[PDB]
Amino acid sequence: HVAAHCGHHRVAKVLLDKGAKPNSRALNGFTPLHIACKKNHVRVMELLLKTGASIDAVTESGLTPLHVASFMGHLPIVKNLLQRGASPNVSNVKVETPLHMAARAGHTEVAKYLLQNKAKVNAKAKDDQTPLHCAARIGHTNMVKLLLENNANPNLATTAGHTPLHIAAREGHVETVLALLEKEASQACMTKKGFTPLHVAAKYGKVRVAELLLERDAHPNAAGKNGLTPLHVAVHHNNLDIVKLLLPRGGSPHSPAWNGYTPLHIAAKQNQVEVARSLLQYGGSANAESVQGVTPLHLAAQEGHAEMVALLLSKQANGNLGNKSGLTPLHLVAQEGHVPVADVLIKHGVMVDATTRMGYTPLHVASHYGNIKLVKFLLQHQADVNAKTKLGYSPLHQAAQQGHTDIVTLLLKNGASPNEVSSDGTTPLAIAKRLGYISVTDVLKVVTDETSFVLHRMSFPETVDE
Amino acid sequence: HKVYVELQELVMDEKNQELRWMEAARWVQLEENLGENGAWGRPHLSHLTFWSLLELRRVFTKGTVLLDLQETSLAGVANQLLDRFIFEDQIRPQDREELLRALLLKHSHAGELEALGGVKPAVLTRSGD
Repeated sequence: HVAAHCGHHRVAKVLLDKGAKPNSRALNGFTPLHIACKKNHVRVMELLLKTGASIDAVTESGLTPLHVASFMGHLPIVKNLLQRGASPNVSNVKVETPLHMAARAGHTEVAKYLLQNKAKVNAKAKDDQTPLHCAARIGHTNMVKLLLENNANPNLATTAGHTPLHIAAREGHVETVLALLEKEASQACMTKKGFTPLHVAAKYGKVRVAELLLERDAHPNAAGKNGLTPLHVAVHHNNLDIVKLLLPRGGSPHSPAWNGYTPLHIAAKQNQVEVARSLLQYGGSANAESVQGVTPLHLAAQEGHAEMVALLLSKQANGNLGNKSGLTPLHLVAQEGHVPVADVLIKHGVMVDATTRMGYTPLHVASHYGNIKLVKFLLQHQADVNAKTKLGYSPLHQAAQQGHTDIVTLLLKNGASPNEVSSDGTTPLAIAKRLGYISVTDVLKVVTDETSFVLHRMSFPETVDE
Repeated sequence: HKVYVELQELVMDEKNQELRWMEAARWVQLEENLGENGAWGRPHLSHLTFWSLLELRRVFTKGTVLLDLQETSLAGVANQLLDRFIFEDQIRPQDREELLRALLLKHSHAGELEALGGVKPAVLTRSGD
């Protein structure tokens, strides 16, 4: 082992003819032939093979001397070992040929030498990666052309669905894609998740390849199982430089997802400016119905950023629009308690006392939220403090069920009546008691008159589903 | 030998104040039109009107014509045609930002309209409303 690691054939001759064993292996499982194959000593390898060290050998890792010669980049060792009798078709503990083990680094002459003899380049690795898959991660250009000389198909893909085009776009080697274009890789290459060649460019921001993808005249309209387009994946992780050029390149203006999701509201959700400007120019409608019925205006108002309340005016939409629940922009504003947005909205001219489909008002909802600010602002908006629900529930009953004594006191101070019995016979005092809220019950019971009836259904506002 | 011709206008919905594209008639050897119901009348011969013919000739004598352009989608043809209208000085360059929006809206058919509620003719302004 030390003779093959330090390259001395003179003492190797003596150690062989006096006495030795070529089969003796180290902790790695390495033969001395393996060490000579690693450190590129030739005379030691010749002496060991003239002794009769076996060509076939298994290291404890799982490699072969052909695999070591391919991974180390030694040409004369490969020449001697393949002349003297060897098999390129050999499998490791992960099924890998020396073609896979060579194209892991891209040594050119060993690849030509292995290809010259009988080796099947169309092959599957442990995860069934073709040598094109391992060659794509290199970024090596003519190494691809040598595999295409033996016409390895780009139709072939791994178990995960990834193709040599997919890995070439993953690592983003542009001249590799230029080489791949003449090989005519299909643009219907779809993984199980439904991804397109445009999708990884949208994710990773490798964007010089967009003109390459349009060299084969790519079509932006492409939907997988989730119906997603390069624009939705582009806006999910924003690299705006591609989208600004895709929009003149026949972009899809109002394509919905399987959730009915337009790019508008996902753009708004993570606040940003330029995307809205581009979609607006290219025709983005904030009134599109989802499967719930929520609009991009409403989902934008739920987050209620500062610049959105500015831009949304340029877009023309129903200022307050109900949902299936009846949720109006005001409802969402009260839900998130954004005073700024609520202000902008009131300035726009929304309805102050908007009611839900069940009969909940923005006061009820604010009381359930418990936001005192969302009750002062509303008081300024002139929303009635005694608005009753379709089931008799008033802002008092609601503040009691929520337990927000602060809001209940703010309501009462502003003239809210505390003696309103609901459709279940419970006043704010009855509730405060039944809920064991003492701080609230102290004010509510005294403000409230004697309970209208002797007697437990609570009250929660509707909300849009995921 | 026999072709299909479609016509779309820029109208507004009874649901909410907006602008959008709605088709109005279809042509396969005959004219077929629909009313407010969303139902198509029985096909018939098409009858033209005097001012229609006069103004088609008048505008066609001074119309820009682009033949065999290499494009793939409406957005590109729209960009190229508005560049052409700039080129022959048919419209002012300060108009393009509105015009581009004017020709980029959702082109939807009759089946949504009953949910939409119906349409009526409306006019574009300089503002965009």
